Amino acid sequence: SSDDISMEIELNSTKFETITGSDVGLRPPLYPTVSRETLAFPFGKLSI
Amino acid sequence: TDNNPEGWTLDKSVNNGTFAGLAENGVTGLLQSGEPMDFSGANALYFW
Repeated sequence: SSDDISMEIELNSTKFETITGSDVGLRPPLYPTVSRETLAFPFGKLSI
Repeated sequence: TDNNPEGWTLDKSVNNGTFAGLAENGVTGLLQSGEPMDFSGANALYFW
């Protein structure tokens, strides 16, 4: 699940697409496969 | 090209940007100026 999630802020005319492959080397695994376990994807101080 | 600290052009110019041992289209890892806290640095013993 490298580069799987990605924030893309739209400005008034432009946009800037970042991605967690460009941010986070910490990678929440789908194992704990046992049901209803939710995950997290922190973006540290996204200076737009 | 700018004095923005985080920007360091993503897979930069004319050279292909491949060592022959990375084997990805992804190199970048550029962003997130704030690294996590270090438990192997100078202040390691106090944190531990």
